Amino acid sequence: TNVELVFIPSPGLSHLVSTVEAAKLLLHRDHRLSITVLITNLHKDTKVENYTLKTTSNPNTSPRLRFINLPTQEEDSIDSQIRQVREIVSVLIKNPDSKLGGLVLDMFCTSFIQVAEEFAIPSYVFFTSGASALGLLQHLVSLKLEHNQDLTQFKDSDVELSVPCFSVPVPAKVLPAVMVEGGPIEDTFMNYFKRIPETRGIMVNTFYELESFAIQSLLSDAKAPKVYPVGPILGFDQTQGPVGDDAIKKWLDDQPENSVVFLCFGTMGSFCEGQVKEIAMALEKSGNRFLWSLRKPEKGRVTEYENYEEVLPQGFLERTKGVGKVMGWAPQAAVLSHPAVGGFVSHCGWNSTLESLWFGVPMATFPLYAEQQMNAFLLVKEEGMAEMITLDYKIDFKGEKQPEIVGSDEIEAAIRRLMAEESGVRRKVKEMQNKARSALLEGGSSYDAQCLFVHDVINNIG
Repeated sequence: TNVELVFIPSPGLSHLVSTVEAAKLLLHRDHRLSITVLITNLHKDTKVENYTLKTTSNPNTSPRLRFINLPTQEEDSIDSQIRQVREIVSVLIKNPDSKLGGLVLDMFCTSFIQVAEEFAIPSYVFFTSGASALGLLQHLVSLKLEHNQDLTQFKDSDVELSVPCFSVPVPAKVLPAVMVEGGPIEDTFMNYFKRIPETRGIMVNTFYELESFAIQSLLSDAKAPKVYPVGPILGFDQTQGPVGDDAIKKWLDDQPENSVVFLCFGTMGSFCEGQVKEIAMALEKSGNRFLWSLRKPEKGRVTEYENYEEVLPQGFLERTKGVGKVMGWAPQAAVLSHPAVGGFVSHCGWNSTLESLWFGVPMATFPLYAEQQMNAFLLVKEEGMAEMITLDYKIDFKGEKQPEIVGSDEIEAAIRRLMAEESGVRRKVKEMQNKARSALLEGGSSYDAQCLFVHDVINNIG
């Protein structure tokens, strides 16, 4: 009666956490389900081993969740992983005590669809960005494979694409860079995403109310697999809240509700120095209270303070001393959960988008890479739930000097609109916050999508 589902996440703690948190929710929906997660180098990364031991030692998480290590072999290619995944699947399938429900693959692990076919088990995808991203990528793939479109024609173009999962035309300049740059990079991502429509179903880390038009579009394509919006899946205990910082919380406690603008871009130092200067000037002109997570600049000075001074306007740190703080790493989810935080200047990565939404904090969009430009366009132009600093900003690597720097006047104006006490954007975020929390409760859309997914997995095995 037991049905076992094998998950294969892509490497990286972020994708692993979102995969395991998703697995935990699925296990709640049917006692017959068990989940096995195949991990790459379990006993090589501490944060991974600690997390997996934390999960399996806690009986608040069921004994129907387990991990199996994929050790990097002395000769390690994809075929080595293919062979190594083949061997584990053959072992699991020999077990008469449980039925193998299939493989659930990350969007970057779709090559393992061949292994599922070989062992005659269904394949599925856990897509960790949103439905609009999923639909846009399938559209670009169909353009290339079914209509002989040269995707490089869209790079920096002014045309607007008619994309079925967006109700408004999509500017070519918000397309993910990897899909319009040609060469090996286009090949790589075409091979990832063209197999997604060949699985038996796609879990998406979104909720129906956020992206209803895209999901209706995706569900209407009789040639595409069923999609299951099972999110928001967040990297913390969504019933208890995230773990924070005492020092930050103490400072935030001293600020009025919704008065602080949080600026965080992963603390990677992605911006060039001239862009940092413009953000700093905009913060000062705005007069707003702020918390700015900024990677320490490597300017060759002795002290950390001096290194920040090298890239900020002269005297910036002294003049803003009483209204804001420039710091390094910050616990993002915990900061957004604080009632003093009223706005979020963000690169619009999907996890950051869901976390801000979850805590009802509106964003101003400063996308940088991957699908962040599209996420910004979704939030600003399709949903009307964010302020725009820029939609099409793009960096190719950390710190790359940009030919078009966003000026302080444009940033200032966006921050003033963001922090205005009454705004349609703010109201729409609050309405979306309630829907995000309701989606995961019994009777919620995402709760039901999780039940339907487990139900379909059990029945698809026959």
